[PDB]
Amino acid sequence: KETAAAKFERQHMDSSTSAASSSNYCNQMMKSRNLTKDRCKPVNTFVHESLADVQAVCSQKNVACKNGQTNCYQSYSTMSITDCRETGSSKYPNCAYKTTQANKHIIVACEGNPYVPVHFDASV
Ligand SMILES: Nc1ccn([C@@H]2O[C@H](CO)[C@@H](OP(=O)(O)O)[C@H]2O)c(=O)n1
Repeated sequence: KETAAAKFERQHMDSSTSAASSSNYCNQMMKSRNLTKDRCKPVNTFVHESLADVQAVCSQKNVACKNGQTNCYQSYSTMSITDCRETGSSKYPNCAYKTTQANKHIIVACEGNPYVPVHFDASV
């Protein structure tokens, strides 16, 4: 019965690789972090930075969330990210994903004590 913090870590942290090497990256990770479970999640980002590097973003540039909440934060620097997106071919439980590897800034929603990332709002 996962915390919000632990859930974000399971969804979004990939500190083990520096980048998506393969086109297959999304397919394996989405399945592997248990995200194709009941359904094919349409979009999920994975962050190839340290967990402390991503926790620090909660203290960077404060922006609106796309929900117009005001507890989101843009990283000052770019970061290695893998964007995973369902193709139109895709058919649950046979989820298929297009892998895009980029260096982008991330925007996260933080909460709690400690104030850590609980949502992945977007990358820019
Ligand atoms: N750019 C984006 C946009 C959405 N998402 C995923 O899609 C969801 C929004 O519907 C996110 O939920 P969380 O912010 O709870 O992680 C997230 O896990 C993402 O991972 N990257």
